Amino acid sequence: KASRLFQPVQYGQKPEGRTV
Amino acid sequence: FEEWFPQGRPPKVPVREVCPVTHRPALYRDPVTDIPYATARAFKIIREAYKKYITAHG
Amino acid sequence: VYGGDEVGALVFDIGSYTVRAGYAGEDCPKVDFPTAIGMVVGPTYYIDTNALRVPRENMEAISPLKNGMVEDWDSFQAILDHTYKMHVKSEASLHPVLMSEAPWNTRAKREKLTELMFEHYNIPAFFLCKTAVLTAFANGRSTGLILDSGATHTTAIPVHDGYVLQQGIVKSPLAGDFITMQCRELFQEMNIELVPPYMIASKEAVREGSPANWKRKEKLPQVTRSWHNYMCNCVIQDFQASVLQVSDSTYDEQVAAQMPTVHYEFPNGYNCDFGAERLKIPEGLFDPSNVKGLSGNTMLGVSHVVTTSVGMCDIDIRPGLYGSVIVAGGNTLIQSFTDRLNRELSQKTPPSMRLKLIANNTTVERRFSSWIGGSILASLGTFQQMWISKQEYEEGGKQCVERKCP
Amino acid sequence: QTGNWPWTSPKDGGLGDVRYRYCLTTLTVPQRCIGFARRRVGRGGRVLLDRAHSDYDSVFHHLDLESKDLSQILVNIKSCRWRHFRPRTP
Amino acid sequence: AALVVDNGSGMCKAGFAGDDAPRAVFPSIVGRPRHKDSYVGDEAQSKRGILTLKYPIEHGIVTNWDDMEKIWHHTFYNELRVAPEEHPVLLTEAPLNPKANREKMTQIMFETFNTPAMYVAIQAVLSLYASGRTTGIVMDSGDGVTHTVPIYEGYALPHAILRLDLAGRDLTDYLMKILTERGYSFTTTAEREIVRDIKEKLCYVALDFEQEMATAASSSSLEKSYELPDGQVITIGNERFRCPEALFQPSFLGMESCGIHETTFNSIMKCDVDIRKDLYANTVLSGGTTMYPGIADRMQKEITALAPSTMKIKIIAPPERKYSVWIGGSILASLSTFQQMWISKQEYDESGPSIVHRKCF
Amino acid sequence: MHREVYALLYSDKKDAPPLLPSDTGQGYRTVKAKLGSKKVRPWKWMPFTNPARKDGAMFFHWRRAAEEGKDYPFARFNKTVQVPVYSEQEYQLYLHDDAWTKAETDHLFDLSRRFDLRFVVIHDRYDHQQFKKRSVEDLKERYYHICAKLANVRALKIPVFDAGHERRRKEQLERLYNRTPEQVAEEEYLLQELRKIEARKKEREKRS
Amino acid sequence: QERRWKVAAAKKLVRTVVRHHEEKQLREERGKKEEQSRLRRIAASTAR
Amino acid sequence: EGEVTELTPCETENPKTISHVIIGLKTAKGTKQLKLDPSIFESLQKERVEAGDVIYIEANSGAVKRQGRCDTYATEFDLEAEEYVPLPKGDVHKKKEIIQDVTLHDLDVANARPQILSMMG
Ligand SMILES: Nc1ncnc2c1ncn2[C@@H]1O[C@H](COP(=O)(O)OP(=O)(O)OP(=O)(O)O)[C@@H](O)[C@H]1O
Ligand SMILES: Nc1ncnc2c1ncn2[C@@H]1O[C@H](COP(=O)(O)OP(=O)(O)O)[C@@H](O)[C@H]1O
Ligand SMILES: [Mg+2]
Ligand SMILES: [Mg+2]
Repeated sequence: KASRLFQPVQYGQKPEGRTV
Repeated sequence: FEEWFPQGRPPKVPVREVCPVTHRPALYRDPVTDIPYATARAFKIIREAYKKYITAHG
Repeated sequence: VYGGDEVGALVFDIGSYTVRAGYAGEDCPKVDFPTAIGMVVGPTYYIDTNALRVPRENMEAISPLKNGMVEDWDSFQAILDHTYKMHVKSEASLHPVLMSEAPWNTRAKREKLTELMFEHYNIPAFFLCKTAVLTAFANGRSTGLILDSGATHTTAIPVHDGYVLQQGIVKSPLAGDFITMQCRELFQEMNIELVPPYMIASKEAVREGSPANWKRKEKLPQVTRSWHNYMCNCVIQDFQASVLQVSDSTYDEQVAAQMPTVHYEFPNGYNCDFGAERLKIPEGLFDPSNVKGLSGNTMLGVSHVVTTSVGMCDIDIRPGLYGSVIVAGGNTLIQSFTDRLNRELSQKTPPSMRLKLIANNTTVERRFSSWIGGSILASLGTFQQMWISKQEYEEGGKQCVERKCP
Repeated sequence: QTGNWPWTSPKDGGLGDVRYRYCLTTLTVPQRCIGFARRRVGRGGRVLLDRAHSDYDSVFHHLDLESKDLSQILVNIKSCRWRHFRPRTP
Repeated sequence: AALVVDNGSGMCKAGFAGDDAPRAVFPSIVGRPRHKDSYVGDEAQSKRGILTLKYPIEHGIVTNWDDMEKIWHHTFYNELRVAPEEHPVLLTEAPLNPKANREKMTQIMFETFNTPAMYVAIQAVLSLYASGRTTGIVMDSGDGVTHTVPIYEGYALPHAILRLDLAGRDLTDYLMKILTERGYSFTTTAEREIVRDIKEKLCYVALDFEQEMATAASSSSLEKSYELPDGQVITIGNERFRCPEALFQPSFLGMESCGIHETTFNSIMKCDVDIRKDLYANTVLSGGTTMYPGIADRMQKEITALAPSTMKIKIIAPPERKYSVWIGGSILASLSTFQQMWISKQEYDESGPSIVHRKCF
Repeated sequence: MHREVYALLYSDKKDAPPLLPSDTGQGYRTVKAKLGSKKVRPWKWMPFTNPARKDGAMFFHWRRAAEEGKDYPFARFNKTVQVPVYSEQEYQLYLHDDAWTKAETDHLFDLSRRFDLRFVVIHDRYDHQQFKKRSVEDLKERYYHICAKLANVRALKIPVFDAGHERRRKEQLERLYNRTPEQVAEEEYLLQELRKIEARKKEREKRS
Repeated sequence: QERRWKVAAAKKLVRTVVRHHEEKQLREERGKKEEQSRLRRIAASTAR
Repeated sequence: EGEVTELTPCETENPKTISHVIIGLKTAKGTKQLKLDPSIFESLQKERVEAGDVIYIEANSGAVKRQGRCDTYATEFDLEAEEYVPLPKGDVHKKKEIIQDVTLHDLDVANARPQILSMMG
């Protein structure tokens, strides 16, 4: 699942792809 | 009767998947991680994250 | 800039009939308990419905408010403490408080209330607004004629730009208490024995007019005359709400007799049809000259009170007063009261000015209008400048309320 | 004509201030005209659509894409005598 | 599926939407060690000797938010074993709950558990949902508080709501006192749980208190025996209805208040005259403190005595009323029409915890 | 039928409820990915300084963490009606009037600053017990005269007040209001009779 | 407007719940009648 | 026309017997239930109509025609083209007027040679 590999991004912030 | 008149539950609306890398409407899913993505850079990032995860886990 | 800011303020509306309280931003008061409280000879106070309705020896029924103003500050402090501890369940020093006040509240009483709220309750902020202003604000009107018919007085209060025109206040003693007295007199004339529900152990169904077949509760303790009178007033108010109706036009014996009767069953099982007598009682609010009390008295009818109050204001503002008539108070919930008032006012209003009664004929919108307006006002972001801070009360002293709260 | 409050129609002597006006509105979901509506910002910034009752509400529900009452309503709308808003992307 | 979590002053009921009964029910209590780091539920009651037992929900109102957060965390992770960030959570609030408490619940759910969707419903309306009636009055009696909430067309009338502090915990303490008067030993803090069990098993509501008292004084046939956990057997009689009688006669506990029937009648009288007929015709009993046998008949006779003889009285007490609040919450969360009511994460991000007042009623 | 509807609170008791916006309306499942991809910003119960208040008291708000310490936006609304301020010397030199006491003028100006020149509210709040009775026209006349004099002394121009016209206007309005129902009925009957006479005259002119 | 919306939403939800329970009860009753008819059908087939 | 939401037969006692076939059709405007003749059950199974399928039914013949799965159920991950169609707009029941202009020579050519004989032609 996407949540297992990636941090969710805070609203109003540009996604960058930070992992767990 | 039940063959000719199956009481089919209405189909569930599909999950409108979103790319975890760019937060764009998902167009694809990677066969190996089953995670959706929307661009080639997203695919590269997902596969790098996956190899990181698989090295960390075992 | 944005929507109104909620600062967690409290809104208190302590009337003569019920004490309405709640948190700012809500569309309804979270509590409304009877203003009359039980007192045992500080003295032990029983304040809420759960405690008032149980008999107790040597317990008197008293009210902190007199003629719409607080007289006994000890009972007022008791009611405030009960409200906080039981219903608010929050520290008084943590929430700003916005309270309503009578349009005719004295300067000294306002100062004493401010002193009490700041010295005793240590509240962080305070504000005191008029009931008429809050009633107007609940309807989104910045100007208009408030018509309040509570338990103590029937008062018309002209409001302009959010300010009470004190010179235009006209008050009449005909209110819920007068209707209760009229119903008491009617029951006395009909030899109906008012048995409060607390005295009834059991009852059996009886035919109309048949003697009541009821069993009295045993081991009942002696009760003060005030508590018995309060219970009788409660049952009479229930009768008022359930039976009484205002005639759609000038009272006529024939027209009242033609209309169907309404059947009511008293707590002791006694039941009767009230015929046309149910219509005669509310007519006293409109035509007091026919009341058995004093035909030659000088009391003014509700429509006459309305027309008089507007007549005392600047004629430049009278179009706004007639163009926005706001009816409030529990006594206005009597059936067809709004329709009769509208008809009489349309007949008496000058044709050159538009008359419009706001359609608020519901129990919540009529009884709690002041609290609704208070919650609205306390929820406005622009209103956060109006709060009286504790530092302001410290520097400007007790007199600071005279200038901060218009 | 006798004057009236701003939040009242000019036909009733009012100023007819556009912030209080209710006009026919169509939504994207469902694609049906909801009738008379006015856009109002809520407390938390939530934009709300207030709705006003009208006796012809069923006709307004059937109304889209521009029998006697229906014919008169259609004639009035085709002549653009009624302001009927539709959403569009900016 | 949606998660329905009913936080009660004594017991928490949690489960998935659409289920007939809650998947997990455990005491709402948090244990901290005097000098994992915190044990919640039956795990805490098994370690009373080393843990500080504190109840965060008093009379249906949350007092310590850290303990409540720990209770919710334990529920989601251990009881239901589900991820809060994946499932919508439907919480319940007591009637007349402070506004700041509902705001805090919303904040905790969205910022600490990252729940996708949240809703807060008043427990009385959920009990009415389980009853399946449009207009009625709900008399919910739990562990720490008793409420009487009249509901017209599904909208609770906040002004007419009445709260009674008498509830199952006070009845447990009264049964303990009565048993001590009979000469049995139960004053110890652990024996309180045994009094609770004998209350749940043997207590019943008398239809006529004076007649039952006289009969039990004249004859022992109304007495029943109960076996203590250590093997000792005690016989209790006349007490079986003296304990439930405190619900109708709160003066037994020393609290000068009206009874549950009188409170219900007063709450009904606070409503409009027209809707009172529908309230009398639909009196719904919910909560654990109403599972005593014969309570429906006693309430019916008392309300009939108080109400007019021309009014039809009908007490609704389903056999599953102990979980009526959770059954109603599950029905509501399973409805398609309710799906538009969910507070979304974006609504909280754009409006803050006050969004609960804009959407929930 | 009506073309458009106007109302303040709501148009009628039969009004349909307002439509609130919300996600998940089409079901949670379809929006699962959208809601799960993000996380909410933290909200706080924080104290805020309101620069409109002169005391500096700190109230509390529900606001985002990033908004902490920002200036209160509603303080931009804080602006009073410009009313001149005069010293004892300036009053003695220019504003002296045998008809008005200085303390009375100061009271009038204090009320004007308190009620933002709402002269009807000033008249209602005017202390008729301590000072002499004043009509609203007297208050307006005094205020506008003092403002004009102070402007001319210091520095543009402002329109002059005409107390007599306002007095005549109010007197006429009161006379029109106090008239009996028969007198107003006679006025409307004369209006309709004149309109029918003019209509007949216009018809005769049209025929010619 | 919020008050009007909350009242209407409560009415909507409660009437939906009432219809849901009515439907469930009628479905149970219809199921019982269907089972009776099913047994009757099996008997009719054996008779044929 | 509309998206099918239910296909429940209406059982009855004959004076399992069905007396009607209720079809629920959904469009962007709303939803409508049709009390269709029971004989339509043959065409429903012939066309393989299922819940969530967009169909249209002509008033005269009463025969159903299926035009694909509603696009609200289409994912971006599955590959089909003809089997998906957008939800119909407008009311479920429609009255359409089609006007065609032809010449008598057009009819002559059409009736002279209609379009294995077709293969050879
Ligand atoms: N539905 C009703 N029908 C008739 N009378 C009613 C109704 N509801 C309330 N009343 C009466 O309204 C009266 C005034 O109640 P209300 O709540 O308006 O008073 P208040 O504003 O608290 O008091 P006051 O103005 O006297 O200080 C009470 O005497 C009550 O009996
Ligand atoms: N069979 C039963 N008979 C009587 N009381 C019961 C029974 N089962 C549980 N209870 C009581 O129910 C009470 C808890 O009720 P509940 O509604 O869960 O309160 P809350 O919701 O505040 O946790 C406990 O005091 C328990 O003793
Ligand atoms: Mg009042
Ligand atoms: Mg509980």
